[PDB]
Amino acid sequence: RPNSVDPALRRPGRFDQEVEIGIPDVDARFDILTKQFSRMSSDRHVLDSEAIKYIASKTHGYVGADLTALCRESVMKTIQRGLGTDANIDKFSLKVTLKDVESAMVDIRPSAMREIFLEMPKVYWSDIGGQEELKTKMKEMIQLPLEASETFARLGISAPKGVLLYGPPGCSKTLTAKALATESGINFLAVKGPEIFNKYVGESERAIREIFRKARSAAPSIIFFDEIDALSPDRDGSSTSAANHVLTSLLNEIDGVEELKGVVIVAATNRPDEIDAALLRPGRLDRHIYVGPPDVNARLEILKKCTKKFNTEESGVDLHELADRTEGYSGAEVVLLCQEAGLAAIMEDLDVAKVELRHFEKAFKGIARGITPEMLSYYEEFALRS
Amino acid sequence: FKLPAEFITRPHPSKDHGKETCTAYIHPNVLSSLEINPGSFCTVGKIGENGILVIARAGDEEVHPVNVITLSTTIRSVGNLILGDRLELKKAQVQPPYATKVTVGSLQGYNILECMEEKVIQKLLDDSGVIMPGMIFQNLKTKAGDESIDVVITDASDDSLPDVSQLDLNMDDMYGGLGSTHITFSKETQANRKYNLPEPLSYAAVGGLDKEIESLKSAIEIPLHQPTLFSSFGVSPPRGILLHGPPGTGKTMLLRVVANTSNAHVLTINGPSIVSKYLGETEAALRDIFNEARKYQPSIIFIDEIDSIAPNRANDDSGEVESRVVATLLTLMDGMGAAGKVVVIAATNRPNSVDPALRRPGRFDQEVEIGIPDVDARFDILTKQFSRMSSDRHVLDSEAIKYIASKTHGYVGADLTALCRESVMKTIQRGLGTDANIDKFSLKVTLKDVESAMVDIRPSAMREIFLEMPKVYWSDIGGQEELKTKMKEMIQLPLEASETFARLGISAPKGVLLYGPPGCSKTLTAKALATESGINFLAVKGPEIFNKYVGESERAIREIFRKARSAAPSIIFFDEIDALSPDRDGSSTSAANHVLTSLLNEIDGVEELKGVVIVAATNRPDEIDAALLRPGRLDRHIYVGPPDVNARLEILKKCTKKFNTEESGVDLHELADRTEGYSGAEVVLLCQEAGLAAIMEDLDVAKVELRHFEKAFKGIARGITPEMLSYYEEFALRS
Ligand SMILES: Nc1ncnc2c1ncn2[C@@H]1O[C@H](COP(=O)(O)OP(=O)(O)OP(=O)(O)O)[C@@H](O)[C@H]1O
Ligand SMILES: Nc1ncnc2c1ncn2[C@@H]1O[C@H](COP(=O)(O)OP(=O)(O)O)[C@@H](O)[C@H]1O
Repeated sequence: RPNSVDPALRRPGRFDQEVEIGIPDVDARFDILTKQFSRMSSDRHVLDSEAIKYIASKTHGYVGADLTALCRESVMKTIQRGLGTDANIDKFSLKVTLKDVESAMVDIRPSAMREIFLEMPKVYWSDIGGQEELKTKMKEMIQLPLEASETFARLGISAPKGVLLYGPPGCSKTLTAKALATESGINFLAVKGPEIFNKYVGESERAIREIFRKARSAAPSIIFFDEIDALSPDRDGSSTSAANHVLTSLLNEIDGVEELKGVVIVAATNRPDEIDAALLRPGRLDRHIYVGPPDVNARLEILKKCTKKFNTEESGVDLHELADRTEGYSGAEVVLLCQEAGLAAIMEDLDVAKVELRHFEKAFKGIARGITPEMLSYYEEFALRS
Repeated sequence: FKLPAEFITRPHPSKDHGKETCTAYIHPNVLSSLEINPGSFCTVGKIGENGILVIARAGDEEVHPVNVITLSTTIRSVGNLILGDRLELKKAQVQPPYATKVTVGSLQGYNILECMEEKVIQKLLDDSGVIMPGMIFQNLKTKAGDESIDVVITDASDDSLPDVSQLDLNMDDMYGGLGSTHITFSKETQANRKYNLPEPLSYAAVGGLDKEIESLKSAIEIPLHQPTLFSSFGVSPPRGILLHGPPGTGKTMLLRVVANTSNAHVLTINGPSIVSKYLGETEAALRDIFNEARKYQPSIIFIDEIDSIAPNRANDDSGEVESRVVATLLTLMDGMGAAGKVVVIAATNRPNSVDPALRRPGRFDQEVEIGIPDVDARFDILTKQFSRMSSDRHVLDSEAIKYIASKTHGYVGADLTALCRESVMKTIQRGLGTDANIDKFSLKVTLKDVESAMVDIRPSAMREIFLEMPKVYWSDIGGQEELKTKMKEMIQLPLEASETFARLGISAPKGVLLYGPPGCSKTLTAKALATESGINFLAVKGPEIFNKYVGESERAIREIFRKARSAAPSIIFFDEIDALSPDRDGSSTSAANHVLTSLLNEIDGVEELKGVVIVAATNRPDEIDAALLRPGRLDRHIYVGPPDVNARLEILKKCTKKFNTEESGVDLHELADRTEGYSGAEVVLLCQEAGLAAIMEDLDVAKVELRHFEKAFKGIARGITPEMLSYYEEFALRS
């Protein structure tokens, strides 16, 4: 670390030349992997160019030492699998394949020790149900920065890089971020809010600084937060100085004498009035999305998707009357209702190819929406006030 | 002027016959320095155990270095001389008079050999030396029938004037070609307990950890015994294996066993003894040790208590011996050998306190975790321990061993060995006190002394993350059949219909909530479910995880969740959830909020735990945080209210089993009808009070009568109120 170096050495009269070797990118990692494979030659392995490219793309934050460790652990896993299964077969017969490498990179844990910006899984569009306005704003806020940099430079619009996601819990608040991680293809990173708190004091600040530096050096990406409602409230409720330090560090990173045009920061919150006034200021987190409960069409799509495994035609349900009746619920509520209906169907005679209407009615009667109109009124008041 | 201070042991090369007992390849300048005739005996100080093994000395071919010497694998096995022990050179003692008996043992065999004996005596004492209490040699080749048979000479009865002589060598004078007194072959005796020579403990003694035994076995003969197989790939093998776990699990006995079972050279370090004021002395010593290890291809490095040697960066910058040693060790073990055959064994207590730089896949990609033994492992350990003393020294049925293993829930292998030690202590002291010095062999081991041993041991592992609770069957169940069927279906879903869930996409809610009276029907039901389902059970209490320190509860919860996930699909149950869920109402500290958020985002957040099942039982559900009571997780709700008539009848019959129902005159129905709704705990208390009243009259009683029941019913109140039942019903209907 150059910071720990004595500034007397760090002088233009002494050390005017500085050589910095940053973290390898996708191209450098691919080159290193190709060189390593050429080093051990094609006798001991069979790897294609697309396989190496896929491995390099998957290892977004790994380093050359990490790549060598991955290759070594894949070698041990292949050797032990061959010994266990093939009963001491020829070494060159099994050589190196891709499944052992995938298992090794899954089990090795990513390069960032105790990282908080995790790589959450992806899911395709037809598995996503929600309103079209949120999807339109989604396409808005992804299409503007990627292919409007020149327009912003010529027009002075720049990038606000601030979007606030407030809405009822459990209804597609993080679904938009998940679909964005799937569709965009850019390296996505997500933080669980309460995970930032640890027993040690000061570790959170340095972890945030190092992960922000990694995001800056890892090409323009998108940054998303799961539940900022655990760190934002410091004046409404009692909190330690660590939370205030985290809040002011985040404020300085977002708009404190620094600008991050490449990356876009989006924050998702459950309670709308627990965000601190300093954090909720013009210039940051400007965009606000209602992202309320799913409409009739989204609920119908979710019901059809859940009933897709079952036989909808001979079950007698039109997939629309049930959705109309189940109007006060949400996506998660509909999902759990379908799960309970399936459980009631399977508890009768084990495997079933359908779900009965009486079982669905019983499940609906048993379960409750769990959502109160006063919270919706509070959300509306917050929307009008902001 | 050579001044040899320490010596190193090394196997005799080329095998064959040669000397094979009196090789003694010591360089001639060392022979002249000690001023002792080469054609005489010699001793290898081996840092202690004075007397050693007086063995005739010889000379080398001037190629053997001074540091290493040859004492023959026979003497290595006899004295348990592990390759790597520090040695010293001392002059020979007085010659012994003669031999008296000498008798073979014929280890690991059924004896009665005759056919393949073929006059062993000629080959038995054709070699020089041949100490009569100890010898081990290869089977060689006797007639047909190949196979492997070893001969041991355990028992000894010769008399030596100096008691310093540990193994009392004797002269050899046999008659043969190509007899002592009264032959030599007699019986298949084990190692004699009169002298009690050290034994080469193997994997047979270690039990209950076989699953990791195979893992360590693979870790030890992938790089070492098969170097060409790994070198065929050319990616270099890891040079370090990390062993960690709670103290007392037996890492050192295990590393000792794996060192003894391997004939290759090993390196051991005292640890803090190396630490010294001089900055470069430690570096030079470690570099010399590493160079010596590299010079001979078969070498294994053992580094015990490495945590103190390698402290964490942020924990403390103490000074003196510090990160410079860590850096030089990294640069060394990552710098010399490309393929080689070298492994470093690191033993530590707390992996977190160890340097994270060491805990990297680049050098320490192999991690070994040795958890505390479970019921099966403890039972195996006890069975091995009693098999060590065999049936001659004690008699105990396997049922008693299983009962003791079930009773011992938090004990470790060291704890069990101790427990046996004070069991023997209690037996000895009781025999001395009562029998007045009779032959105590007949008394042997019983159950009363062992029970007193569990009573008086008071193990220090009471505060542990793994807990076990006594098991009950369906007979002890008092409840309604509706909830029984519900929980049976719930437990049968993930274990049986996993493929149905996968194909239909229904999956499992993995959340069960049990709200009921604080009396009973939760803990006992959980006990019986654990007993019958056969799935691993973890008992976690509410106030137990709460302590003065802030953040320790979160770390403990994360650790227990991780090891439960990695310890096969198991059910997780919390005894008290109301002690942590209310945070806004009770103005709880940040630790409780962090714990609640962590459990919320781990039960059904970012990751799905399909294998494990989460079940919760608590009281007063309305006081908990609304975040936990959210749709999608813990959706299942069971009334689990007061027991019905059948449940109370069964409980009363079970409590009255020790009594005579027909003699007491009670019909087992009117009492339950009267006390139909209070609780089950008060029923148990009433039964205990009635029994106390019955035994108050004339000590032991063969019956309980009805007056005692009436007095117990009148004296003991209910303590239950309709308003809590109304509140529970209101909560049930609102959900
Ligand atoms: N699985 C086991 N098999 C046999 N003996 C065992 C086993 N586990 C523990 N022991 C006994 O434990 C005793 C001491 O073990 P040892 O001192 O090596 O523990 P350790 O786990 O390395 O120590 P610590 O964890 O406290 O640092 C030995 O006498 C040994 O017989
Ligand atoms: N089509 C679907 N089928 C099944 N599960 C889904 C589907 N869409 C979203 N989910 C689940 O719903 C969750 C949505 O999270 P969300 O409720 O937005 O977070 P929050 O609780 O912070 O509002 C995701 O974790 C995802 O696993």
